[PDB]
Amino acid sequence: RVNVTLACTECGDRNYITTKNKRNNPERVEMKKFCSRENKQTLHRE
Amino acid sequence: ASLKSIIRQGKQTRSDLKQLRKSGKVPAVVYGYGTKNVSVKVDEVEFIKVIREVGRNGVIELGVGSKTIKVMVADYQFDPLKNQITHIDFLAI
Amino acid sequence: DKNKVRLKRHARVRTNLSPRLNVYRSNKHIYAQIIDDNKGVTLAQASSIVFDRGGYLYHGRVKALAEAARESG
Amino acid sequence: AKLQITLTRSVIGRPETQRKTVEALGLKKTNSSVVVEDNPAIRGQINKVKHLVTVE
Amino acid sequence: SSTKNGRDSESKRLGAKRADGQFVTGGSILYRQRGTKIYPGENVGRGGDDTLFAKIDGVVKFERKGRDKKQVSVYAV
Amino acid sequence: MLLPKRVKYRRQHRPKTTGRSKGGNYVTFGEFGLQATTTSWITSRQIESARIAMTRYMKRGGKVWIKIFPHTPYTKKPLEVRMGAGKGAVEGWIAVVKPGRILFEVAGVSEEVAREALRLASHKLPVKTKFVKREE
RNA sequence: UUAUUGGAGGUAGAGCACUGUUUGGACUUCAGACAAACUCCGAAUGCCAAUUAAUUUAACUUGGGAGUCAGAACAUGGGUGAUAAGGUCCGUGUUCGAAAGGGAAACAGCCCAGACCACCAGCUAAGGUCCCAAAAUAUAUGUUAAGUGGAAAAGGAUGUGGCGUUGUGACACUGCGCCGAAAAUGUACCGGGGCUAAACAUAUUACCGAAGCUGUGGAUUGUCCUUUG
RNA sequence: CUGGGGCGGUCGCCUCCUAAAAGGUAACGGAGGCGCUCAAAGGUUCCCUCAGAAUGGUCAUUCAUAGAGUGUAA
RNA sequence: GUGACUAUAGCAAGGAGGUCACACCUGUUCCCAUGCCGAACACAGAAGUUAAGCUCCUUAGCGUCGAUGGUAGUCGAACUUACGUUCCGCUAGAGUAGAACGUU
Repeated sequence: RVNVTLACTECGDRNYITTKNKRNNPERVEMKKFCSRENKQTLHRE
Repeated sequence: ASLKSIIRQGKQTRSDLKQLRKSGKVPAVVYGYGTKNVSVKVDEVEFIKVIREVGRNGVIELGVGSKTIKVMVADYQFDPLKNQITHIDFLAI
Repeated sequence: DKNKVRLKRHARVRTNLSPRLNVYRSNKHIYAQIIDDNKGVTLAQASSIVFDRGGYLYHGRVKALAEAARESG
Repeated sequence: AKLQITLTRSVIGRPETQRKTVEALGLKKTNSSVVVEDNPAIRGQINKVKHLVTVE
Repeated sequence: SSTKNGRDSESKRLGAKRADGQFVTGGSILYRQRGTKIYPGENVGRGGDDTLFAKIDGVVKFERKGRDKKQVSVYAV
Repeated sequence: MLLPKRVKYRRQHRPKTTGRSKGGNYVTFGEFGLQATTTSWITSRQIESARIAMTRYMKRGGKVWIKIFPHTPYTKKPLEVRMGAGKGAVEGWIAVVKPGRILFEVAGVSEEVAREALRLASHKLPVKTKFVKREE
């Protein structure tokens, strides 16, 4: 299991860490997580 | 049948019963189709010879304060070690 | 045995629930009543506030009932 | 002022809860006595120690 | 001749933490446990690990839930 | 000899031998029997001596019942060892016997034959017993 | 510490309803058994409380100062060992450690009991009263003949007493005895003499007996003021 | 560490029993596991009820607190 | 109808109750639905029927509650290697309750 950071797509922050897999989900993810610096729900990648 | 169930009354102790059974006496209770639910004594030599002769599952009259009550013999406790009875239940009909 | 089954679902909705606007459907009649939850006491009664859906599906008949009491105040 | 109590046996070699009880009756030395009133609770402290005291 | 035993866990202090009839403050823990040996009553709540805590500062009283189960309720003082 | 087919645990604490019996005190399969009066461990390897003796003295004209059964194993260490470093390996199967427990029973036999037979059994058993008959 | 009430919890015990183990039949089922890692059940105690009552007088906090981190035996619940060890490891208690005095002959830990000091005073404690050696050759009733008392089993056996059941014979339980019972310097398993009562079982008294308690005098710490005594 | 030391084993976390019904509790005492895995095996909202037998030829029915399942030990 | 209640409520057996309430019952026209099935879910409804459900009354076959007395087990104490006193007091088992109490 590989350990990934979630940089956001409007706010450039890198403000979440999660655990993906490298075979079951072997593709760069998206999320709707709370960007704090923007005070919003926003799309996170990486 | 021929039993004089001398009422034990008050409340027993460890030594009261250890001394009863040490002598020729045996504890028993009376209940059944009677409102009494008494706690009485027996002489073992008298119960042994009464239920050796009145059969195995017959009837018995018990003189709890002279009132013979037509008791059965429902239960009892026993020592096969000491060859001797420890307690008797007297149903009454 | 539908009224035996409806009760079971009902029990699984009234653990986190409670005044109740309890309901009870039938082949043709609706029975609703607002009952309280600390004395064992009922307040109102009309035949044919947290909403107890009785164990039925919230849909149609019970839907049409509960959505008219919203404009009842 | 009934029940003149006297500690007739020592509290050496006795367990410590017993040591506690006998000095909660207020007994200091051996043969040291007291006269307490019969509570229902004071009566239960001289069941805990029946052996080391002599009530009367 | 060596063996392949000799290892245990660490005992986790696990049991009743307040007594029936005691005054509790509104966040105290009332019972720790693996799975519900006792249920949350009134004014009481269970968290992850199922530990029972009192929401409001009242009296704690252990009660019966049917024939078998049990429960921890917190009346108001 | 006689022993459990499986056991969930091959090494066990040893059983209490203080107390009186909690069963087997009444002759129920047979007509007679042998009632212990001393506490001990009775082992499979000597139940298979007592049974042999009783079976043959009755000339194969009767019926024997063995009430007790060896459930528990006991473990012993090898020959010359120090203390510690594990628990020894299994050595045999025992059964704890307390005062009152009927050990054997017999039927299809006369009183004198059964008396002499159960006499000749208890000389191979580490407990003092007494001949007991079926009760009232 | 106690009384009372409330509570949580699964031990001893017991039981087979679960999991295993198991006997005998019947043909799943009757009857009977085993369990630290089984539970339909379930004590005694101990534990937590009330803001409850009663006796007592400790408790906590914040500071300065330490020592300890080799524990031992005894009773008891267990593991291990071999139901070995004055063994080893843990729960609970006591004593020694750090504790003198009396008894256990002698003997840290066993039973009694906690020494401020003096006394040629009295009362008791464990334990004892024939002599060594302080005080009963006390008292009432029985048992034992082995010097049992005053080291030990399986098993044997017209020892002997009690009590009950039995057809002068036979039996279950029992009290006390016999055999089984062989080691090295010297009797040598009562401390010794000695004992047939100076041994046992049950009950009455008397007394001896400690540095315990009391009496008297004294010395230092305290707290209450009867009357600073 | 060590029933002298060497050799053998172990060394950290989790679950049982030992553990003496609160909690804690030792030994080179008795059994095992861990050094992860899930983007749905999370949240929520709705619905649903098992295992095995007897019956017949995965399917249907009666019986079936409860013996299944719960990722993974207990 | 809907709460409380430790099956003394249950499992069971019989027997009796019709649309005024409770169903079964009639069909998909839509609301909505079946990893297929208006079976269920839900929508429109009166017929035909208590047969079944349900409820009301009777039975102690199983289920459950269960005394008393004694026994085991111990707290404590005192002789000592397991008996003796005092208190607390089980399991199992026989006597029994029992075919439900009860609000709004």
